[PDB]
Amino acid sequence: AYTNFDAERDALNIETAIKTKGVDEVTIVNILTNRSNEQRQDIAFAYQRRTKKELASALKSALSGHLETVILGLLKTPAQYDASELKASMKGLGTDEDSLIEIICSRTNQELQEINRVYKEMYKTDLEKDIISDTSGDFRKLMVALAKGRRAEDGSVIDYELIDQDARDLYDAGVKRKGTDVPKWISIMTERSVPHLQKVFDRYKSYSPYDMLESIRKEVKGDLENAFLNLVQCIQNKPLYFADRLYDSMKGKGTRDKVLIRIMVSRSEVDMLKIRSEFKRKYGKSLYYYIQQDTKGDYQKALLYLCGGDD
Ligand SMILES: [Ca+2]
Ligand SMILES: [Ca+2]
Ligand SMILES: [Ca+2]
Ligand SMILES: [Ca+2]
Ligand SMILES: [Ca+2]
Repeated sequence: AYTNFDAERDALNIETAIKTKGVDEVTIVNILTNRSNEQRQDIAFAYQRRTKKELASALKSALSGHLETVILGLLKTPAQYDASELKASMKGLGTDEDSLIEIICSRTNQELQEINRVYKEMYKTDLEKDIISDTSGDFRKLMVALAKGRRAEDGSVIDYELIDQDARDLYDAGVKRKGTDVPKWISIMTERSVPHLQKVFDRYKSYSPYDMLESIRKEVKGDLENAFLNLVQCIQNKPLYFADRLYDSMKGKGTRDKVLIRIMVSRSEVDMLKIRSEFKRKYGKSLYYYIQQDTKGDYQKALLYLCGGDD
């Protein structure tokens, strides 16, 4: 059991590290990446109590580069972190649609409920209004729909008649016809429960010569296509979705650090064991190994601790 004294000792050691000549990043990492998010909140509270300064602010001053990104993201609650990443994806004249998509397509009803609330508290506007302001067309419709966090909950009964009718409707709305009935697609894929849709997408293969992902690639393009492809992966197998995004983030020249960092920070306490298992099964070497090859120094050490172990 983690006590008040534990948080005070951690805060004391972190202050010690920060004020050490040259900054002791190793201690800061060893501690923070090996505490739960709730413990890090306790630690920040104790830190402020002892120094009269905010821990996030002190660490922003003490750290730099990608390490600073990792540690500052770890210091936020899950909902704060997601809300701030959403805010960042909409900042400026452009939109980081990949990041917007990743978060909105993968978060559950309960996660999105908290994100909607916390985003309103942090930025004083509803998440939905910022999404509307940054997006347009069917991509906007889909994002707004998902961000409500009102998907049907997993039922007690498998609705086989509806599984079949939804599969038919997805087919009739897309591959069977000229053009696409995109509102039908949005309705089915946002409203039905996840286990229901897993079965719908399998039944869909009975009607369509192409599976759901290939059908999306044939029917739609741009941000809308990107969004549906991410959504369907999240529904089918979310740990594998994140394993693939991690792989993509490191596979080539350099690193998409913003994605690597966000996934390691946000999934470390959620489903990191399943992500690792899917990753190792598909890629043959561990997530740990890929992080090792792509990153270096204290930053690498922090990501490896968030990974939690080799496979
Ligand atoms: Ca140093
Ligand atoms: Ca800094
Ligand atoms: Ca923008
Ligand atoms: Ca079509
Ligand atoms: Ca690389």
